[PDB]
Amino acid sequence: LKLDKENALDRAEQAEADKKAAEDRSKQLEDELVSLQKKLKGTEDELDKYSEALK
Amino acid sequence: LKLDKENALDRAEQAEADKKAAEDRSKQLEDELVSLQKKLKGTEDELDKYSEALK
Repeated sequence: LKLDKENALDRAEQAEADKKAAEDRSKQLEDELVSLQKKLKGTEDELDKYSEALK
Repeated sequence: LKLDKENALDRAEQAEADKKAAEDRSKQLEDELVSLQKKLKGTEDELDKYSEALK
């Protein structure tokens, strides 16, 4: 207990460092997902440009 | 005190829970970078199908 505030604070720093790494990945992956979505839509809208040009 | 460890632990435990959540977000986003990349390529493959059908 007595040193657990410290062990848990350091654990929290590490757990936060890891939730942060996971969260930073979430943000980076969020940026990539969005980039892929913009590119997907680039290609989906393009899919329609060709589909429409095709019909 | 037990309360200092409990609070630091709540920070650590919640940070671990947040790591789970952050990891869930980042692993889901990675799965969705795959779904977006896959769907991007779904659309890219289809762009060629329409582009080719178009040409």
